[PDB]
Amino acid sequence: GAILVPMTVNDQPIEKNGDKMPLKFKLGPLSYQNMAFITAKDKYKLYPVRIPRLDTSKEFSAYVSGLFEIYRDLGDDRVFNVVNSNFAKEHNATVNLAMEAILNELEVFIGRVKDQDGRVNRFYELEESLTVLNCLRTMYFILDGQDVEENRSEFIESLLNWINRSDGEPDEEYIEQVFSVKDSTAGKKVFETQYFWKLLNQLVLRGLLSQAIGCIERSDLLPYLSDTCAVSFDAVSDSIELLKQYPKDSSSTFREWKNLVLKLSQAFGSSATDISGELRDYIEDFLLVIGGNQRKILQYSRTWYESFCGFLLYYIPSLELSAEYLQMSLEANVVDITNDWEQPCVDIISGKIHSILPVMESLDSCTAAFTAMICEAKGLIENIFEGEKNSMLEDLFSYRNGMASYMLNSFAFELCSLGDKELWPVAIGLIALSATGTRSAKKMVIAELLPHYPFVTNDDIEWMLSICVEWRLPEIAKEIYTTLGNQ
Amino acid sequence: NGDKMPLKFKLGPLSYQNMAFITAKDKYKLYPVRIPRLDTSKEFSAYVSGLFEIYRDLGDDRVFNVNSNFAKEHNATVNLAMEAILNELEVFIGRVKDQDGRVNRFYELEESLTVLNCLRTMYFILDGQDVEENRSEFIESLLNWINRSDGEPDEEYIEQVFSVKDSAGKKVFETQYFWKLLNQLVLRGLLSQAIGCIERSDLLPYLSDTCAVSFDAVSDSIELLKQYPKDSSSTFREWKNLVLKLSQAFGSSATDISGELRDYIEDFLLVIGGNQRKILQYSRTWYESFCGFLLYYIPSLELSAEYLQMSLEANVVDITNDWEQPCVDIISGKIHSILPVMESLDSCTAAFTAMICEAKGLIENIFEGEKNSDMLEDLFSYRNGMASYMLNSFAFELCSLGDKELWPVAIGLIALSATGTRSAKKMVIAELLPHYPFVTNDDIEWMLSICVEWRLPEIAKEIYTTLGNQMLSAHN
Amino acid sequence: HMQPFDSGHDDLVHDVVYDFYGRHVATCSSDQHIKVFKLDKDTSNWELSDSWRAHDSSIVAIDWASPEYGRIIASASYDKTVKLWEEDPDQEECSGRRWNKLCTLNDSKGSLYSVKFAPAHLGLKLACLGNDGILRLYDALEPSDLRSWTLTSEMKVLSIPPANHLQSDFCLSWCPSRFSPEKLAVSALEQAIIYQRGKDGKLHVAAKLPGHKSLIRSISWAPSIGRWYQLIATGCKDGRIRIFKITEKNLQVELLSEHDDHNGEVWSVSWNLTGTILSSAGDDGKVRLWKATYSNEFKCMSVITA
Repeated sequence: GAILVPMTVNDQPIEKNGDKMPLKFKLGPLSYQNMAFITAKDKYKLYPVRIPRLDTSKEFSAYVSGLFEIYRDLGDDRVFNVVNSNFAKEHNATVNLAMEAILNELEVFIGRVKDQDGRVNRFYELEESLTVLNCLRTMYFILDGQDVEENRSEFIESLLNWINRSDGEPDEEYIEQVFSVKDSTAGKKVFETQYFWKLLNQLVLRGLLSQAIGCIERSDLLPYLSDTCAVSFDAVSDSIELLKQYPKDSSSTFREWKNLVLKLSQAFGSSATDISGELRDYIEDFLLVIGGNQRKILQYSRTWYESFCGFLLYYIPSLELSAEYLQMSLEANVVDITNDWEQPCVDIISGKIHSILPVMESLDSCTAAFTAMICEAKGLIENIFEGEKNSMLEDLFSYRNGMASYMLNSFAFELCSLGDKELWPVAIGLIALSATGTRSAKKMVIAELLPHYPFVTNDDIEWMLSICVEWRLPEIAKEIYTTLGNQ
Repeated sequence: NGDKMPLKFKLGPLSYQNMAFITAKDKYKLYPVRIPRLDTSKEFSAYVSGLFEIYRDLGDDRVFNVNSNFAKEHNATVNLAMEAILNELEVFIGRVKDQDGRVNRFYELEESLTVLNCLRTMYFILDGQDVEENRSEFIESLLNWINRSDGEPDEEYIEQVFSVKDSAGKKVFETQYFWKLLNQLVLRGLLSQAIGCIERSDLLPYLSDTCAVSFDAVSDSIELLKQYPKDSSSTFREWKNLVLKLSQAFGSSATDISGELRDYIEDFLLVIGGNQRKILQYSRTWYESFCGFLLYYIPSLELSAEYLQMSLEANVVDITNDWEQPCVDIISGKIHSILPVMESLDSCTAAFTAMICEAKGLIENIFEGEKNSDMLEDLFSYRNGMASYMLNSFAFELCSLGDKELWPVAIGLIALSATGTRSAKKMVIAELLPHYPFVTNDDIEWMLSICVEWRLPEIAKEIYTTLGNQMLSAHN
Repeated sequence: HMQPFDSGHDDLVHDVVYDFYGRHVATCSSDQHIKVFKLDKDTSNWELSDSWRAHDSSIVAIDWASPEYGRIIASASYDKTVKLWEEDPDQEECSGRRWNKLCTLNDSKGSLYSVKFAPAHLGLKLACLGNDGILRLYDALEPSDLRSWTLTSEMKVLSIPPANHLQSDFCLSWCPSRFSPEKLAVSALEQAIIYQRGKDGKLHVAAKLPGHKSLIRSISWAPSIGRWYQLIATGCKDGRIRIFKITEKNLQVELLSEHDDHNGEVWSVSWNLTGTILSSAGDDGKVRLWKATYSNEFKCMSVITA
């Protein structure tokens, strides 16, 4: 479960099962500069080691600053009160926007990371972190507890986006994989392979209608059909017509859309069979899936999230059924433990949000911190903890306050050892704005952190002081000064 | 056996009387079949009536409004109704054990109760607050939930290790078996028993003699156990104090005992002090861990999330029984997913459970599906609540039961359904009522009073038409 | 770069220590030398600032004083002494003449294994412990005279029953906390005890960290920024890392975690600057980093290797 880093891959000191050597390690004031060494004969090298998976990049600090801005800008809205009628509506308004802001900052970050190194282990983790976030927004930061009818456009957009950014498939490297034109069976037409259809339904199940249409106009739209069976040519054609106008704004237009689709599947259902025994069904199924047949939507689904997505798109677009959709989907395809995002999404969808934080904290401490923060703002997680008979116990950094407060404060502390003076304001601000904890408890924490601020400029020093003023730690200012003279 | 024969089956107007038969030569028997796992008992209908009373009595409070006392007073009554429900079910389980024994139905009903105990302990006592809000009630419910879920440690296992079976010269308690069963008792709050198992072998024996130092630990430790706080979260704060003092004193002191007996006593003291590492070590099931954490480490539900996680890393959920997973779900926040499982144990319990969870406001109707609407009778769909759904299903299920005593419950349940048009309900009653198994005059008058109350003219007209032939010519 | 480098020591190296800013490191070995390395800003490489012979015997411990008292290092050797040095910026680096001895403490009648400066909020103060089993605190009463080192206290930790020959390890670690009463931890063989300043200005034993079933190779008090309780970790020879939660309501002692992941002796135990991460190293030739759970248990967040 832990990261087994290669201290100094090129030259490692311990090798023999022999004399179990006395290895010593000391964590340095700087995250990126620690040290390992050995108290043994002929082992006089010092090994500077930096903490496993630490982000020193400029792209990262930009990300951190960006997120801190959103946090600060949220003002009173970063808190949730368990102007009268509207405070409720206006609150979500801003929170939902901040969620968008967070998502944005992370996409940008992921962008600057792909250009910098390309596809490093860090890139993968950040995308996973984003996938879990897309899913989270799609389920709680759009409809505000209402149903898809409340805003069909936004919802389906987020859903369709979440799904088509989670994994790469169907990757165009697989599109050509089946369009190999390999005729290794007497007359293997351009589609008579279940392979063709599965990949057509898959496209439909994922809302990828554009591509879906293309794969059809690829082989036998007019070909085998406009010729062989004129009846089924009309189905496969005006079906492609309906796909072209799948409603994404009016839950009314969809109600009527599913109508024409069900009419079409019934007409074709009992009609002129002038095609192969297989091609017959392969078209019914395509039409069943588009109509929402639950049995079928599960059949042509490769992963639970394809099923879940399909259900909402073609069966009944109501979150009141997500509980059932999720269950059926998972009975069909289990959660894939290969990647770290699937389970968190299953948790989100199924109501237990709090349990995505531990996993996201593994992908990236920062994202996790602010994610937890905005979830508290929305009021999706709260501090259940309580006090005593009205009576010290001022340990800010604990389970006493929120799970969010905890994560934010930890991130602050983590920033302090990063040695980037740009983020120190973020660190202190994060602590200062912590919605929980005594003004005095905070005073002490700042009183101990500040002395470590990596000041160099005059402006830097003035900043330290302004904070000693703002918090009343004059004795501490007179101390950083005692280092100036004797520096 | 393998003769492909045309089997035919027809569901009857009465749940308990269906029929199977075969269209084949020399197969002229008729097989009356009753629906699998159907409750016809009197004990059951009593249960149903009892639960319907609580539902009816909840009045406006069976609904949840998304005057500063209305909030506090609301929980007051709901939390009581939850207790009422639990009671009615215990009684039911009781009358079932006496009547039929430990049959399949008994097991399922207890499972159903376990899941309910757990549910109460987590949402119908503290009302979102922490254990300090009411340490007594909470720990009581918790300790109860745990010691009714499974039987172990069953006294059939207590004697199992006190077998006095000496086979490498056992010292009766120098055995690892003895301790695990002592810690187990502690982890489950079973302190009385815990003390007894000690005063069983070497309290004064090996100890009062061998090492006078460790005799004092093992003794005044048993003293602290005797006064584990269950009312003041203050007294506990101080209790854990003396316990931690004790473990430190003993921690570094006179080792006048066996190398093993040395540690076996530290661990006992560590567990009582709340060492997380240890509480997990001597736990056989996740729920023993979870329970221990709350009893000896930190009594705060703000940590349940973590407690549950650690507990499950130590011992996975046992799929043998149907109650464990639902409890894991309860504890971990997703309540809604216990309903499907409870519905399998007993449709009735599940129905009302879902009901009171809506009353508490633990589950609500998220649905909203039209801006264009006005016939779409849906009293029986996903359109309304998950609770509304379950209550209405139960009502319909009652109608085929043929017990005229429950028909009022059936109709009442439909009539009080907090969702659905007065007209939608009118139609549903209009179709069900004709099936009422009336016999008395009072029965008939009841049917009619319902036709009046709902204005089902053309229906009271058929009841009477059947009556013009079964009332104008039957009661002769 | 981040590749290894030679210390320049002939005999085994005992301790490596960081200055306040994390940009400097002091090294001491058996070859009786103290080397100081500088982390060049431009070329992110560590480069020797000065080396020099400092003791007549093997130098085992070392430590920097708070920057608000100047550039000061302290050393403990088997030659029964503790020496203090101050950097003279007016000397070329590598000259062997960049650090001037400010004093020598000869009170110890047995070799010395550890020396740690106290938290700055208490003045230039320090402690040391050796074979004589007597912990000694020294104070630079007048911060102007970095030679004016008086002896503040002497405490008998152990009964000194083992000739220097019989396995004898000792460790020190002060409580860093600025808003907590003065106190420090001391390990002497199997035992590990905590001292606290009384109202009478004398050290008294306020508690013990029970459970160690062998020699305590290392211990360190963690920075309690934010928390109200204290945490001190110990790496024992029995192959276990232990983390004790110490609360004063007078001192309570809880054992939070135990970890044998190392399967062999844990030689080094170190903390974060925020006391947010804890490190352990041992026989298995691996370094492990530990973070605290929300429940206050400790979890291995990573394993660095050899």
